[PDB]
Amino acid sequence: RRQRQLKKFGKQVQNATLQKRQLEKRETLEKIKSL
Amino acid sequence: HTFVRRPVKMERIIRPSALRQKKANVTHPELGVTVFLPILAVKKNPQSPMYTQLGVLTKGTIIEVNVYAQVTNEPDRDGCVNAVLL
Amino acid sequence: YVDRLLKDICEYFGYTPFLAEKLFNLFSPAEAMEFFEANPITIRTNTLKTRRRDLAQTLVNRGVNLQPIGSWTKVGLQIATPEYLAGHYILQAASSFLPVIALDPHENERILDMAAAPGGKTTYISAMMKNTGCVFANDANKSRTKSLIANIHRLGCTNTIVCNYDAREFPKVIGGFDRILLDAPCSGTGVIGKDQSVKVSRTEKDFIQIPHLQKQLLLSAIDSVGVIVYSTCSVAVEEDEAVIDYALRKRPNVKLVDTGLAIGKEAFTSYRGKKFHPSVKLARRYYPHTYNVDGFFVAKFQKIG
Amino acid sequence: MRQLTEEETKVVFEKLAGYIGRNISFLVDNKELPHVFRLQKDRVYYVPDHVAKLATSVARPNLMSLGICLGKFTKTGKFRLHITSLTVLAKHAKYKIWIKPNGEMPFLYGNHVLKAHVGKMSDDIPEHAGVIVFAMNDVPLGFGVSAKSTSESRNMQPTGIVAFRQADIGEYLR
RNA sequence: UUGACAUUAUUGUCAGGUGGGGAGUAAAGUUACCACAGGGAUAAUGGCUUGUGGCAGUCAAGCGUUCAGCGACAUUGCUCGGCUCUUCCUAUCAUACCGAAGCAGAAUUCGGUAA
Repeated sequence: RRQRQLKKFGKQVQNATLQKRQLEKRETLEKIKSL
Repeated sequence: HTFVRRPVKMERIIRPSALRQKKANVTHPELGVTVFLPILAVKKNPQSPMYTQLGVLTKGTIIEVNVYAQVTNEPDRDGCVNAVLL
Repeated sequence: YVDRLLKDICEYFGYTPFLAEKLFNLFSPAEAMEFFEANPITIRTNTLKTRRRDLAQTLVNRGVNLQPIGSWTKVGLQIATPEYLAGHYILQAASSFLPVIALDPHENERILDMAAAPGGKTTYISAMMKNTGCVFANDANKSRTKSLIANIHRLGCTNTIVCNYDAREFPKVIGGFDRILLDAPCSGTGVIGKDQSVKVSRTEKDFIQIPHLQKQLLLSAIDSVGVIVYSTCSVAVEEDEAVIDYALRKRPNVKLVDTGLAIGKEAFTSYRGKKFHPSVKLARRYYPHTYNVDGFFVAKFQKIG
Repeated sequence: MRQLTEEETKVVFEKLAGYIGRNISFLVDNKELPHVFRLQKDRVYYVPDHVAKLATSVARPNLMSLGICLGKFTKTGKFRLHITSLTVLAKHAKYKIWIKPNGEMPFLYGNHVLKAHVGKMSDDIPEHAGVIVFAMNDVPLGFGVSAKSTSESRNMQPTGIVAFRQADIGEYLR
């Protein structure tokens, strides 16, 4: 009841993680540039 | 390009010493003078916490210099570390 | 007067005149310049595991040149290897030996410490104690506590206790009736030739607060006790020969005792019709240029009451 | 922070049972200077009884170390031994090993012990029994699980591994 | 367990620190080193390629709602080698010609045609 869902969402999980990391990087860069 | 038995918990990610530079080019935005000074420590390397732990010098990294400054250039593509005092 | 000589020191060395003025009280005309001339590498042998004589030849196997340090003790040698990690010796400045020389330990007794963050003094005391009795260690810097425990484990004292709390609260914790150690609380520090930050980063607020804090540290130390030994890595009068005056005035139970050996200088005589000096002339001082050891002060007292 | 439970001492001695046989009983029966075991948030130390008695005056959050640190209990309930314990293990080392003076640096770097170093390691050492290393100085360098018996290690290619390194004095280089 | 108090040495009281041991109103998360195993999809000229850098500032063809931003060229601060016969390219060492250079002659340097 878990491995099938993990396999199905593996691509979605990777995309979400990459998007979150990129958003964090952009937020940090903007905060640095905000000064 | 990065900054440096000291390693403890790192796996086979050996970094050649050629990629290690002790000095960076520091410029003051409010002053028309620039000084070449040693790199003290990396504060926050973006794009990864592991990059901060390993001391990488990617663009945008915040560092400290022996008088905080942020690197603005890409050292991996030119071999120099240009930083602007914050 | 001819202030050009004073200007030369501030010009060449970039020293702030505010701090420089403290080193011109009826001294030699170039005393400040002489002070900056020095502004050595000494290693203390670990007698617990290996004698200095054995280390006087084992290190030579790699071509390392060593010489005895001054005349205080032969335990140290003056100029990453497995010997370093073996605990056979610890890198320690010759100045750091004087607090332990004055603080002569006795076997089976307990030693109380306040700010031995580097851990060299505690390890030397334990070596003199031959791992007997108990040695306390304290430091406000939580991060530096790893240096103390790591050094103790490497040198194998086996009788050291490390705690993190304000030294002023120490008397109410245990208050053991034994000798206590205080070292290097000064703001107007000594070895500045190594601590480059002191050239400019100094203010009157530091001399107002920090000396008035180490002043209470001495009072807390005697309360925690019973030989009392005070020391500071600075030559300024604001760090020694004046702080202990408050402790002597506020507490009669403590009496001044011989600080240490013949090495070192003493207080000055007087200034004509303008200023004088206290009765703390027994205090011993050192300079980074007159002697190999950096600027340092040592004092010893006994609690009669 | 409390005195070690009798059950915990069983596991503590079991871990010590590897590098030290039943002689470990000679580590507390001396009685010349009594010693007790104390723990501080899963970290255990070997401390004299008299010095440990007065240590209770300090609150647990402020005490960082006491006596000589031996090991620490893992979150899963197992026990691991730190390099700091190497100081005491030298007194009762049942099995010992050594490494070449020109090949000790890799050992200090965490590398395993190779057969390239040959000699007269203590006989009767089991295949996986723990061992302790010395240089020219009888100075402990570390401890780890063995990989081959005395006979197997001697009659082996120099490139073969003879002991698995798990702790060494190099931890103090940081 | 530290300090004070009183008794032919010594035993009790007080004060203070500590106190998942006991009395009454311990474990779960965290971790981008997470390491060992489980599993998801990659990774095997779009005319590519070359001689003049990086970060910082003025100088500014013109665009920024009028032009809220950007921005060429010089300028400034430190800074697996090594064998063999043949064919072919020019980004040519020599032979041929020409121009420039304090080219007195000699010799020399660069550039252009030139395989």
